[PDB]
Amino acid sequence: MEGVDPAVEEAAFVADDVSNIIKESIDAVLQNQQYSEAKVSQWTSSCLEHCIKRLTALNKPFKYVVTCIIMQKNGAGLHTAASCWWDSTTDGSRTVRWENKSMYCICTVFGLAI
Amino acid sequence: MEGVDPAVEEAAFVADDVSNIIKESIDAVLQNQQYSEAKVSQWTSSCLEHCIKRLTALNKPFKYVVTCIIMQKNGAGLHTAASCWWDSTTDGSRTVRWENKSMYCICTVFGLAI
Repeated sequence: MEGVDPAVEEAAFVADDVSNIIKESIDAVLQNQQYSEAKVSQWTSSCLEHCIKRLTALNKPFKYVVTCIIMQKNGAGLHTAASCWWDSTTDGSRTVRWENKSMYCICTVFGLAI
Repeated sequence: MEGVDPAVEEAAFVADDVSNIIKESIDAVLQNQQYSEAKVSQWTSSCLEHCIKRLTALNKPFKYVVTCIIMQKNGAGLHTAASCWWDSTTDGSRTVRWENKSMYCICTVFGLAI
């Protein structure tokens, strides 16, 4: 009763504004062409440019970061770590996990308040 | 003519001040105890706290971020992506890759100029 695994297991709860841009971008940055390993990483890189470029067009918020991590297969181990200093202004961090069949792609948009 | 693989293949070229703190921290955050899978990720998390806490003691620079990614084994696939908005003040990004025998641990310190 599955067949396909499309955004079946999304992560975090990003705002509507950023959630749509980032996701719509993956939809295009990943569906634009066929599954290419050379693109398996470049994909998300283009999304980052297609996420940042869009956020600038919308200009809201102002200061925002766009990072993502590619999860090759399911058996592969992936773990990131990050401890930031003090900065209430630059606080957002909204991660999302995209999935299709097996390969997973996580992308987090950091909505920093100026 | 190898035997061991300790920081054999370091990444980037972080400043002396941050390079020592971060590395000295891994040395402790990873050598403090025995190799534990439960700690394989918590390790770098403690380093992040032992990196951030130190940077505060040194208070230089001021605004700094501390993130890291764990590379389980060598066959496992790991890829991160991040596109940030405009901000010349918050620009540093210095990554380092630690290695011992097989498991790799990357940690990047973001030295932001206030």
